[PDB]
Amino acid sequence: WTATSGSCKGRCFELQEVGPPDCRCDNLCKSYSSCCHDFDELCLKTARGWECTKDRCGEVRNEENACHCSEDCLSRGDCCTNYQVVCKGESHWVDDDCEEIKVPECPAGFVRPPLIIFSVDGFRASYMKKGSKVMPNIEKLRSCGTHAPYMRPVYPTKTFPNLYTLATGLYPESHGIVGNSMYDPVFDASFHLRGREKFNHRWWGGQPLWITATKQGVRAGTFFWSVSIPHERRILTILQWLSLPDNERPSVYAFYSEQPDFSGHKYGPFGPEMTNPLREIDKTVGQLMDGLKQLRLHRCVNVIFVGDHGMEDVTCDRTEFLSNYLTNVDDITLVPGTLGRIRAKSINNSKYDPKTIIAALTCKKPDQHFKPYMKQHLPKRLHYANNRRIEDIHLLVDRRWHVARKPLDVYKKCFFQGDHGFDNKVNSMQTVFVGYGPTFKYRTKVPPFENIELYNVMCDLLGLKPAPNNGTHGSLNHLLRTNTFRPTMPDEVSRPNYPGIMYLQSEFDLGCTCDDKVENKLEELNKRLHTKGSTKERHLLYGRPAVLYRTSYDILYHTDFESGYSEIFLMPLWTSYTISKQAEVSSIPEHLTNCVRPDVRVSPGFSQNCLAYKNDKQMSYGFLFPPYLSSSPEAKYDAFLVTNMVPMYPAFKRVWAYFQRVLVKKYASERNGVNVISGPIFDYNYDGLRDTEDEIKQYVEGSSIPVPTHYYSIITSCLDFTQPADKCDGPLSVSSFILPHRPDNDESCNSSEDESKWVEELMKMHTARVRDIEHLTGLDFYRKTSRSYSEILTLKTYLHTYESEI
Ligand SMILES: *[C@@H]1O[C@H](CO)[C@@H](O[C@@H]2O[C@H](CO)[C@@H](O[C@@H]3O[C@H](CO[C@H]4O[C@H](CO)[C@@H](O)[C@H](O[C@H]5O[C@H](CO)[C@@H](O)[C@H](O)[C@@H]5O[C@H]5O[C@H](CO)[C@@H](O)[C@H](O)[C@@H]5O)[C@@H]4O)[C@@H](O)[C@H](O[C@H]4O[C@H](CO)[C@@H](O)[C@H](O)[C@@H]4O[C@H]4O[C@H](CO)[C@@H](O)[C@H](O)[C@@H]4O)[C@@H]3O)[C@H](O)[C@H]2NC(C)=O)[C@H](O)[C@H]1NC(C)=O
Ligand SMILES: COc1cc(C(=O)N2C[C@@H]3CN(C(=O)c4ccc5[nH]nnc5c4)C[C@H]3C2)cc2ccccc12
Ligand SMILES: [Ca+2]
Ligand SMILES: [Ca+2]
Ligand code: NA
Ligand code: NA
Ligand SMILES: [Zn+2]
Repeated sequence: WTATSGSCKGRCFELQEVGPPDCRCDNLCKSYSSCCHDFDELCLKTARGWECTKDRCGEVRNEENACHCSEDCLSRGDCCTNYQVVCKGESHWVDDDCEEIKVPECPAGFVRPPLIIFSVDGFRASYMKKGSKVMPNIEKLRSCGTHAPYMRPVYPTKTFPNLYTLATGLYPESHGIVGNSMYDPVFDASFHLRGREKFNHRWWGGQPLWITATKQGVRAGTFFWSVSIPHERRILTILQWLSLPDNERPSVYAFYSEQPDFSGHKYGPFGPEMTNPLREIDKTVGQLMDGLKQLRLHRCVNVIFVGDHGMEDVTCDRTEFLSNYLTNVDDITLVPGTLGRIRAKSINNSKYDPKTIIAALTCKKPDQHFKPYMKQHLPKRLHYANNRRIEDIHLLVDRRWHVARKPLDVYKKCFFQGDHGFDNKVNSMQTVFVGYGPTFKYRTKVPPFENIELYNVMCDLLGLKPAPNNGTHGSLNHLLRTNTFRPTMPDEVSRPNYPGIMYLQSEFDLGCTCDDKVENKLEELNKRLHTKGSTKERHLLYGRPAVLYRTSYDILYHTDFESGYSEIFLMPLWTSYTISKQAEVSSIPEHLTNCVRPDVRVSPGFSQNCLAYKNDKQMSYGFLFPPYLSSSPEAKYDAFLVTNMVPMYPAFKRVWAYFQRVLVKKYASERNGVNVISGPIFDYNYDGLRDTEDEIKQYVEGSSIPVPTHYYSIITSCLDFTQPADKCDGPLSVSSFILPHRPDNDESCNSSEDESKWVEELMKMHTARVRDIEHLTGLDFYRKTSRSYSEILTLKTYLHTYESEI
């Protein structure tokens, strides 16, 4: 119930929200069907439009007008945004030359530069270049301020997940808004675009910017706008709030535009109908900047122009139907479109089996345009699994396509020509970032970055302490003139042991054999030097990784590689080695095919054993430092140490062996040497975080050897590739991956072919940030470089995407 008989007189767009049954006058009252009877008359005035004209200048104030051109309007804070241009001979902001804002130039009473977020739905990154001719205001913000060529959204590349990620710094799996449509099985409740459930606070997790600000005593404008409020009125409302007395005035504001997304869905991303929406958004930017200029705030406010995601060409004819795959199509519920999420239609049906559903959906048609995954098998870079609202079965849909349950869903629900939601590395899904103001840099281009990083920066811009989030605070310091956040490196928690030779060969009963008993002070002293770390500077280029949790581990040195060996997990946490451009690949000699060698520095009790692999009929083993890349025949024997062995399914060994034999050398050729750090990852509860020993669900049969869920590699070289990786004077270049350790290659439909036709494709799909590996391992990399810590944080957030030019 709402008693709509109260009044909005003097309460229009009030900031404090009033609770039922008292009638509301705030910018969301329309969405709640709760506005006071006179809200339209008083608060949504439209008389005489949005622009001053010559004849209105110095008019007698008429309170019915949408905005004013009378002499008193400046002091009332309610002139039309072009008032000073029409009536007082001023220029439009867009017409003024760009001049560096070296310091904030703020009116008295302003405690800090205000922040205005200008968010645009479906604004695809390439619109900045492709639409530049029809967006002069936006082009001026972009060229004069700080801009990225694009900003990466979160998966899924849907509206609410991305807007709320912008507001929180969190991945969707953590904030809880995991799609535009959701079912929560604990609440037994459904979230939809239409209706009232979506307003219940239980859906919205984390701590959004407006709450962070309020808790720390920084006032916020309301971020949300009911669709029926015209954009011109939203801008006038923001400008009016900015004229409030100091103690009442918010410091942070958001404007939201439904365009260009609305038209993009109808016309496709580059339909000729798209020019007009782009013009109109630019005009709105112009209105804001003109109004800021009137308030003398155009060189005081920080403005962020940011989109939520892009837009791809998608039409009804490019739809895959599950009814062409599944016999049991009425036993499932599908969330459809540019991603698929499948669950059982009834929880009372015990003939439901996810394994048979996945199998019926796997490589069934030659050009199949989606791929099924159990959620824990999705690329870890999507961070899309750790929430009960994410269904166990997920369909990753190719760009330009939809998935639907049955054909009748698509015609009895072509209308649309655009959609979004696809994998967040897809070029068409990329969106925009521009920052303009005293706190941002002048005429500066920054590399692409992820939208999870912005919350921390917005907190920095407002002097706020961010709530715990998924940005890496300091990684975006290069966007900022001042207010940088200067983080310290985390302290190492566990210090390593440095074991010498402590065990005789006969103490080991591992069931391993090696033809190594074939045999000199010239060469013997030298081998001893290698075991004490004499080649370490070559192979450990950026310091040893720090272990940020409590554990027991040993540093092991060798001619060709160094490792951090876990006595708890019985294998390395990391293995580090450098491969120069000149390095040569060799084979595993015939006599060494099955060679495994006890490591006399490490006790039998903290070693793996070969018998466990002999007896586990599903599990084989691989090596972290590859024997193929040994520096000499004699050095090769180190690669067969039991302390360099890791458990691998035969199907995974196909992938790993090709990476090690073919790709590492290829990367060293192309990049002028590479440094590689490889290791295992254990994430059995798919939370993106390192498992403790008691979370491990699978062991090599009969043994305490844990089976990794994933294997990573971090591949570093010199950004200036005229310098070799091991003698780099400046910035670094990195690419990394987190490969799923799976017992089949069902993910790769072409896997019966030679590895040259499918392995690198798999690896590209599983590209990762160094930071993603940090979370999954509790390790901290790049501890000893010549680079600034902020630069290193940016390097750690880098993702190599393998997409072509934007
Ligand atoms: C991205 O950044 C984020 C934020 O920093 C990281 O997420 C954090 O990770 C922490 C570890 O996973 C986690 O810490 C836990 O907090 C528990 C208390 O949680 C409540 O309070 C916080 C603080 O206000 C709040 O934010 C939480 O909000 C979550 O939950 C509600 C839903 O109920 C949602 O509205 C909201 O979206 C959010 O959900 C997300 O996180 C939860 C986990 O909290 C998931 O379940 C969801 O799927 C979703 O992803 C909560 O309201 C605290 O109870 C935990 O402590 C347990 O475990 C430790 C182990 O050491 C132990 O000491 C305790 O005893 C306790 O164990 C007991 O419970 C167990 C399980 O029931 C049981 O098995 C035991 O036997 C014990 O009885 C824990 O400390 C923190 O909450 C989240 N924060 C957020 C916002 O998500 C995230 O990791 C980052 N991602 C990456 C990849 O780096
Ligand atoms: C918390 O959510 C936030 C909300 C808002 C806000 O007013 N709205 C209201 C709009 C309603 N709406 C759609 O009807 C819609 C739009 C595009 C689509 N494509 N496909 N389906 C789609 C459905 C999108 C909502 C956004 C602003 C924020 C601004 C900053 C941060 C968070 C915001
Ligand atoms: Ca959107
Ligand atoms: Ca985990
Ligand atoms: Na085996
Ligand atoms: Na296959
Ligand atoms: Zn949309």
